[PDB]
Amino acid sequence: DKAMAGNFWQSSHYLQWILDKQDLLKERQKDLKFLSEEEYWKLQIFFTNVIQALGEHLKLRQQVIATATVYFKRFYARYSLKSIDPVLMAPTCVFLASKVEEFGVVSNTRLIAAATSVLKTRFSYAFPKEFPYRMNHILECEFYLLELMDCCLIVYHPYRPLLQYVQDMGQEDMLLPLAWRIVNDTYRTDLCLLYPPFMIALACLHVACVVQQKDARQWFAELSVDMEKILEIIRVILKLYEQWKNFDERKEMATILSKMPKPKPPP
Amino acid sequence: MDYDFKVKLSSERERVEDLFEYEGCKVGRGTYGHVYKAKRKDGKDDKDYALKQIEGTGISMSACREIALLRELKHPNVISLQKVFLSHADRKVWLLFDYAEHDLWHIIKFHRASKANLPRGMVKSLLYQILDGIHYLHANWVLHRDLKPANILVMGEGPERGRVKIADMGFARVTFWYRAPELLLGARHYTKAIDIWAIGCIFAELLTSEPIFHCRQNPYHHDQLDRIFNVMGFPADKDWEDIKKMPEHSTLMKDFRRNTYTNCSLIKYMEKHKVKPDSKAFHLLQKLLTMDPIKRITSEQAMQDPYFLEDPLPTSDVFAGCQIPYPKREFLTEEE
Ligand SMILES: Cc1n[nH]c2ncc(C(=O)N3CCC[C@H]3c3ccc(Cl)cc3)cc12
Repeated sequence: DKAMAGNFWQSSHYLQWILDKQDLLKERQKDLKFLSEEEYWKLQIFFTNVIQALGEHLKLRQQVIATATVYFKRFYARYSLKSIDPVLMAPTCVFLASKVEEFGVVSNTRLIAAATSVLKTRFSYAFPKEFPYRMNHILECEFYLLELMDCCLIVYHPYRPLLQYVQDMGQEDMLLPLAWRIVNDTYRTDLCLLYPPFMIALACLHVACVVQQKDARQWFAELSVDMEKILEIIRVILKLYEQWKNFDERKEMATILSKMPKPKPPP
Repeated sequence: MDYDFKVKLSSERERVEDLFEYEGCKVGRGTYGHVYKAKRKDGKDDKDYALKQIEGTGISMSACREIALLRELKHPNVISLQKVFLSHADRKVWLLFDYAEHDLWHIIKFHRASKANLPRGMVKSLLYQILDGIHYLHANWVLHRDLKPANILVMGEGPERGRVKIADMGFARVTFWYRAPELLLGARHYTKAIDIWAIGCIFAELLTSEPIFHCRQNPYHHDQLDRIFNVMGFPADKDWEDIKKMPEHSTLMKDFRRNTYTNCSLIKYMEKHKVKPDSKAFHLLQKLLTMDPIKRITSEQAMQDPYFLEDPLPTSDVFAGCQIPYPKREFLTEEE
């Protein structure tokens, strides 16, 4: 149930999938011909919400949804938006994540019905037409996803270290709900590709203390961690909430999706 | 799907049939799928490789777990996944491991078959490496969940001669000889204690060449429990106080009386198979085969047992330089 807990520093997550910011930005340039930097971030927020919605429908735990979100991000961290349709990749990532996390194999009917239903009931503003894909497309895409990630399937998330930290504060009731919620929001950014999850947890916990006006400076001082890296993460979280304010997903996304680079068809 | 992306990947993708010769080289068939003894076609080395074609098409639950865990895990006594092939034509997954000529099932069978007509140092060395491998997995919160002689590999001739490799990380969640009594009484979760009972059963079998809880082939299994009590005795109320909380306890009370097993103990069983009850081996065995799972020894505690400080010490090559008498794996020419 707790498989590979405590092994992060020897993990494929740390060793292969903590990426360099400038390398990540360099591979992104092929898509930045078609979209702006602003439009690309908005597009990644959108698909984070799509994966969230899909997982809620299928009644999956947050860790499964989190793992599927990371799978998605890793794919488009390496490849273009034109390579595979993110409308197809999103349910495929959820499908693979539920197997890896031992929730189960989602049935052919349930997965396609979930994808069809969620995009109709919750994302009709972005998608005029119905979910076009069938289960053969999901299984094909699962092979590509698995190959590109180099079979790195175990993913670490900030939730477990966060729970440990608040219990160690003795402030579980007061701080956990907001800190947990701020962790959910960090998946709107590239933070999971750039920082160890325990550092993301501490930054989310710090922002929750500042919001709720809780003095915890002595507790944070006693930690053995590079505080400049934590402050870097905090700045991205604050920047995320300013973009949130200035972003209307519902009004903008149809036009942003139309601007995505299209796949080259066969001869 | 982008065409240039697709053909670029199709060009670069290594295919199992191009890289490895394995036609007619099948060594095993089971619920795991198909295992072959394979060699490199582009002969950079002359090493033996194990190639496993997994059961079914696509990525099964069992396959996901093995791939996910073995991608992360690294320890001398756990088998190493070298490579994964995804065959796009037929949607078949292949896993590449280093090749182990032997395993405990075949080693045990060899000695049991001789009884019509195991060295004690090898028995100790095997047990120590099993515990070491399982301790590493337990330290990473990985349960094997179906430990048995058939999935405890031992390397043959080569640089890893006589090294134990725990295999088959695919148990995602028939005979029950290695299954702890709590599972047989309806335990809902797998645990570390369940892996340790299995190691207890395996250790008894290494000492006697005989499956200790051998039985004729709904978690409640009457005949398997009956065999366990014939060997161990029926547990006292104080031996296992939480037995009352087991879902099948009323069924156990219905079908069994303590008086049936009054003369039964592990001492008397092991005495029949010429294992001394005063031996450090026996006392370690008894701690592994404790009926109450909360009273069962852990893997780390077992590794610190004075049995392993006693002469002879466990060796890294379980055969200890001596000639390997166990035959090599035969190829399977069966159709199916
Ligand atoms: C053989 C061999 N060498 N190296 C290996 N690594 C892994 C595996 C394996 O997947 N499994 C799964 C079940 C128990 C084990 C196994 C052992 C013997 C045979 Cl006949 C077939 C399969 C086999 C080998």
